[PDB]
Amino acid sequence: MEKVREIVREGIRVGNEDPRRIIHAFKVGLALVLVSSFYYYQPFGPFTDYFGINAMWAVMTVVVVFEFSVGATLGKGLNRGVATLVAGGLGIGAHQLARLSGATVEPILLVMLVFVQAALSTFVRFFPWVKTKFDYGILIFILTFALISLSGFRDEEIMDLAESRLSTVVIGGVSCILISIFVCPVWAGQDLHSLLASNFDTLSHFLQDFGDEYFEDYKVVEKRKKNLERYKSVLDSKSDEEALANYAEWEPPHGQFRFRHPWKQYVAVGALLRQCAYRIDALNSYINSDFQIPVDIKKKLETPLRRMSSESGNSMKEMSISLKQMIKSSSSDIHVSNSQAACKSLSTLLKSGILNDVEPLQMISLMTTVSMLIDIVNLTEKISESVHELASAARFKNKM
Amino acid sequence: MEKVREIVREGIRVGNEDPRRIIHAFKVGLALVLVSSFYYYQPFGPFTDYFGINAMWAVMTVVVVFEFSVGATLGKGLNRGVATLVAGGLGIGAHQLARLSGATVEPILLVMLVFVQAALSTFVRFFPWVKTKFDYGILIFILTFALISLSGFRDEEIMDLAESRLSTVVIGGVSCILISIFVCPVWAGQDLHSLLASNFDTLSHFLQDFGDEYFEDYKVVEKRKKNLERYKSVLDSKSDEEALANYAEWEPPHGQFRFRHPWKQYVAVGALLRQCAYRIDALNSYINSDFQIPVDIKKKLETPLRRMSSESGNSMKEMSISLKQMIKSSSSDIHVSNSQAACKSLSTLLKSGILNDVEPLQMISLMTTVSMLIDIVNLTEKISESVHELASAARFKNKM
Repeated sequence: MEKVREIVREGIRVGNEDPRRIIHAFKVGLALVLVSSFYYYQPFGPFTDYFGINAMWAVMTVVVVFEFSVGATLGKGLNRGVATLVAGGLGIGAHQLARLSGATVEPILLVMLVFVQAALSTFVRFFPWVKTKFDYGILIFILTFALISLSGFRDEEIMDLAESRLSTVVIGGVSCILISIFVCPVWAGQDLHSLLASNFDTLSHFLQDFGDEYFEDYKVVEKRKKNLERYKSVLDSKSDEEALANYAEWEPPHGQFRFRHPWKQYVAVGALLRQCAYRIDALNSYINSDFQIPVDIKKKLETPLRRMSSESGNSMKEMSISLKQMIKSSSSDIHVSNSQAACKSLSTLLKSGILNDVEPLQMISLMTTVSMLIDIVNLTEKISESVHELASAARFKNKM
Repeated sequence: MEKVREIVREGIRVGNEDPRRIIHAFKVGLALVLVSSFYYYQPFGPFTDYFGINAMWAVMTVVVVFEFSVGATLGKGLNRGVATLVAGGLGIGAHQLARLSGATVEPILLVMLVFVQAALSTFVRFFPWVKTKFDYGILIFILTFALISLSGFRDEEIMDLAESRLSTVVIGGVSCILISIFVCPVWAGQDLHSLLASNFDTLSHFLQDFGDEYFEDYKVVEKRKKNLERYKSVLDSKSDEEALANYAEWEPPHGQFRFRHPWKQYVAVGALLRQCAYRIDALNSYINSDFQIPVDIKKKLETPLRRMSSESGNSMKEMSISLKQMIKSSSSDIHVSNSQAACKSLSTLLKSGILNDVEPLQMISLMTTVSMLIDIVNLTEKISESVHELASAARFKNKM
């Protein structure tokens, strides 16, 4: 009974985290009901249905194809469709060849052919291109060829078997795609934009909180987590962006995403973000570290460091907005220009020999922190140029 | 014809990179031949085979289940088996209920039941636990329940259909597992140990080459790549280690890996490595950067930095050996003790005010580099303690 409480609480938090999960749970059931009802009531034409398993293969197609996003289901559906078509052609051809062979040398030749093409296809599944894009395609290639060949079906129930398999795959896939596109879409493109916006948000949060924390029982652990996990979720989000990009390259042009949309460049912006997160990780590890300088030595450099940190944080916040709501903004320009001014003023302040009363070890720590903030400022300028150009050249809402 | 050259060259390099890929390509074909031949020649008992599709489902099971590793195929096979068993029980029960309902209210109740359980299962597929371990299990749960229910099969061909599906899944899965275990195994545990060893190797390479490069037309780009990509492959290897760990938790106890083996701790060691790679990334970005100090200011600190870098590099090399060949070694202890001695001597050298003739900006760059090397030394000590304990407490070849 205790596990009932635990599991229903995990269910509650999963549902509250993203309600589109609940609507997708209903969409799967709607697809199953739709296909099954299509095959029960023969709507306009009762197919030949010589085998009696059409409903089986259609329900299995719908269950395996229907994924969360729209690009995911469209990719799986298109892979399954094309692979079934090609493997059906080769299955009919190979079976005609083996029937031309003889009557007893027929299973030997069929088994040899299945062995050859399954070996070649399993080896091709290791290539980088085919793996990143069309791995399910090669899987269904092997599946359908081995279906049409290695199944103990007669020589005249093959032209009908492949045709029925293709028809059923087409119907299940089309049902899946139409429901997933027209009911309550979950586009992978929007999810990528929103993931990048969330990452920008967490980095800006850390930068402001750091600017205020560098110069200062269970609440301590609360603050420590608020510093750690917030950025630590950016470092572990490369596979997620690389997945959403792949899923996004399949979708059709919906509202504000034209035909040719540069997803590779958005993954590049994500990589630049992750570089900023490397540097921020080093900064945090310098916050938590044991060896702590007295406060006044940091207070003598407080002003430029605080200005640099806060300005880069605000610039990342504005990039977050301009990536989420897809509205072309240009305030990051001002927020990065003032950052450059702060870095220059810090250089001129260091030229004054103010650091001639400090132990060399404290000099190591202090100079490391200054160098970190300078690096994050420059990287923020790079990301701002990248996003500004990527939006200007992609026709966002330039109206401001 | 040009694409023929290109594709056969990619095939050659993929084969030469890892020949176990070729042997696995042959293993898939051997599994298909084995199962098909088992179903053609009825070996000891010709099953009832009331539907005529047993060979289809067995070949499809083998094609979908058989993966590269041994843990991968064992996981997919066990998930498919258990999910088919449970969903078969529920399918028979639900169908008995719906037959008890009536004769015309039967399809309505069956469709409602399929909708309910497909919705609940699709929602459960989003949990973190079920997603990381048993997602294919829930997929086959939905598949088999919808097979037994939504297929237009009569009321008495259901007790036989589920039984035949379970039998066929069992035979295909057992064939896959036995071939994958007894022919030429590809253990995911060994692949994880070897991946960690490769990562350690690349980091040691960078540390030595950096120790020699910090103090110095197309060969320049060669050296630049040799610095960049070597460590840049460590940053992008979190999903791979996290995959091989999951695959490794399924395998049975083979030669030197006992029953309870701590894979979570090895993924933790991988994470520590990736922290060292963050710091190394900052170091490399300081190498390539435009603002370059004259050489003599670095030469005045050459000795301790060179000693620290080379000692930590050798220590990482010995950890690589002790992780690859699974032999318990303790030379990293000496190689980290001398590192601590170098760091202490560097502190005493800095206490001498030797840095009183240098511009503060050059001070920023120099002190940042010194702080980086100190951080990597300490992190190497942490990883060495972790691996030394993880090996001592797991009974490696302590004989040295």
